Amino acid sequence: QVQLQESGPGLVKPSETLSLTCTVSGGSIDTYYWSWIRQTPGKGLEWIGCFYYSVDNHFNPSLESRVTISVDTSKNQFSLKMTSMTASDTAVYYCARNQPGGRAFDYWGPGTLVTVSSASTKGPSVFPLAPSSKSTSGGTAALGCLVKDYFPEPVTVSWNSGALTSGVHTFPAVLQSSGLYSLSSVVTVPSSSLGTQTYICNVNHKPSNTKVDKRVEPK
Amino acid sequence: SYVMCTGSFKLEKEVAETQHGTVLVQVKYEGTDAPCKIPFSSQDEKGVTQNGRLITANPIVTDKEKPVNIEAEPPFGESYIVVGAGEKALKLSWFKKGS
Amino acid sequence: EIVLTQSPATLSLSPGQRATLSCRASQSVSNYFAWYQQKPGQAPRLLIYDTSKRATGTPARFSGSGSGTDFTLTISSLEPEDFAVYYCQERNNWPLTWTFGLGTKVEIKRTVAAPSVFIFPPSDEQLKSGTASVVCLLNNFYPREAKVQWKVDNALQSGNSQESVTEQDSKDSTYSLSSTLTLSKADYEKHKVYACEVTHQGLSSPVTKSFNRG
Repeated sequence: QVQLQESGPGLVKPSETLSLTCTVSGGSIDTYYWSWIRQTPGKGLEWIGCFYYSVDNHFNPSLESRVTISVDTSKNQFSLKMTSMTASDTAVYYCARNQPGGRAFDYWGPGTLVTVSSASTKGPSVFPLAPSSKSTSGGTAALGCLVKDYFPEPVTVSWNSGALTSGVHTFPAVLQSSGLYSLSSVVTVPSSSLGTQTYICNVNHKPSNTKVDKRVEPK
Repeated sequence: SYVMCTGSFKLEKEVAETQHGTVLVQVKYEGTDAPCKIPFSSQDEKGVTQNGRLITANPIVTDKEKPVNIEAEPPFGESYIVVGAGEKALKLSWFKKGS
Repeated sequence: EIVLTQSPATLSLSPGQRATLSCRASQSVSNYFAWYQQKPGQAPRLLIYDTSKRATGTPARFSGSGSGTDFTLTISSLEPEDFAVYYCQERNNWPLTWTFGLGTKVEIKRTVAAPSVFIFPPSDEQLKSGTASVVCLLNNFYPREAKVQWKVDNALQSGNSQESVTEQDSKDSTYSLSSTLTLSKADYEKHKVYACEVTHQGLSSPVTKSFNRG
């Protein structure tokens, strides 16, 4: 029941400072070690640093000079500060608990993608992909949502607020010539009950605080 | 540098007194994060930890199968001898006679 | 300090087979290594720790072993949900640091499966922008390679479509693939018939889905 949740800005302009916060539930951050870790496509997982509240903190020698950690135990939060962000610092940043009495990390946050760029945040437009007569394969109908023109990554999509997961495929984003990303999310369902079941896609684009729910109905 | 041991300790042999009012606690470590520094404190009877009272300078587990001797000077009366940190803390009750 | 090399980079095995992943260390530190399993879009998950101990939630088919210089993760009976990237990890004592290997990607072979194909006309909402996207879906196929072609009034298109493929499904190990043709609203009205033609190793005859309204 120990859970961690990163919160960050998505975008940070080059040379500025990255500020992230980890909010922990299910236990107090006043004991045990807690860490920041990042993952980049080209370089893999990299440990950043850790602290034990009011005791000590250790940092990766590669990043020591750009990195500091503060702790707010009254909110069960701790934060990462990384100065002079470069393009090579684009990565998914995780917070995690160090395993007590061990050498591993036993609980992880979901991670927040940080994109170092000087482009501006843009929220997506969401359009239905309606099940028509041309989206039926026998007794099976496909439907979805098209999530167009956003920056930076990522967009997440759920269906019916999480209650519809079977048959869902949410595609990796494509980069359009415009520099904006696009993706679709689709789901296959019984053709027989298109007019009786309700299909809503819930689109989340954290970098622009955009939340869109789109009802997907046939025609 | 060193990390603080976050694992659990067990008493290997009984606490033992000395000529000079100190106690001898031998603990075996069960964590795998050795080398690490042993958390040590002297919680009074109020549950609040007390200041210093450790005779051993920087006790460290080097190998979780090698026991570590620790020397402490508890206060008079009732106290606790606390080895380990937070949830996995060994809390040894103690009475030092003749204040 | 310590450098972990994982072998092999990619493992591709059929369900029920045995999988062994190697983690070689440049120098010995401790005998207590960790393994993480990272499924698509998730954080790494602690799988095995202290070289051989199963983390909470880790099934019995996962075992770890190893002495000092190389360590081993074994998956005894491989299952489709085991599609993941597996990382080993150790803590360096001096200088103090936690270090990961580059991961071994485990892929799950399965029987050939032909795509089910669906086509979606552009949305009315989108049409009152300037742009029309038509989406062709290839659902639940294996293996990956496929051929999507766009015909607009039977003229073969080129230059205005983009594709995206999912990772293998955690349940049935298939792929799905989207192809999106993007036209202006102007060009979208000049034509009536919009067709997506799909060829695949499991099909033996190309499959076209089309529509003709708007």
